[PDB]
Amino acid sequence: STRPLTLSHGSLEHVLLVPTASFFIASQLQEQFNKILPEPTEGFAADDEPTTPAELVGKFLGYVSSLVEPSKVGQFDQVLNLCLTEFENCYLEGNDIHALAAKLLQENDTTLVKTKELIKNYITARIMAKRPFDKKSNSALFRAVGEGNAQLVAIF
Repeated sequence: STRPLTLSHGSLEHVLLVPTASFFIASQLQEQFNKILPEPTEGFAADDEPTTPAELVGKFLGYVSSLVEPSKVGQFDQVLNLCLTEFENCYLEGNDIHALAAKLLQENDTTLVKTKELIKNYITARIMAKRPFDKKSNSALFRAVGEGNAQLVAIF
């Protein structure tokens, strides 16, 4: 049915389950990514090297999005939402990308530039894949206010 795509990034690894009907295309983009990523540095403690498997595909969500035009339909939007679903299912847990970034900054090493790059390229990939945020999430505090559990004021 599908052919797994192992995203080889030095010592950081994640496998991508890719259907065959687009595996020829996805296989072409990983061929380019290894050219774009620099070499592994001291366990990816560099300025851009992916230190956790999350940003390994996070930056993968970026360059694929860079090859997309939202107005036209192409062939890379098929792998765009493809890798997007796997990222949000594997590394995200129904929460927001902000929780993932803040916690990956909490438990693992802290390089806040990469952690913000994570939201930056994710949102571009998420919205650019014609997957808008036109669906409210159950952020605990806002549904708490809607239920009366709390109350908010916005100061500036």
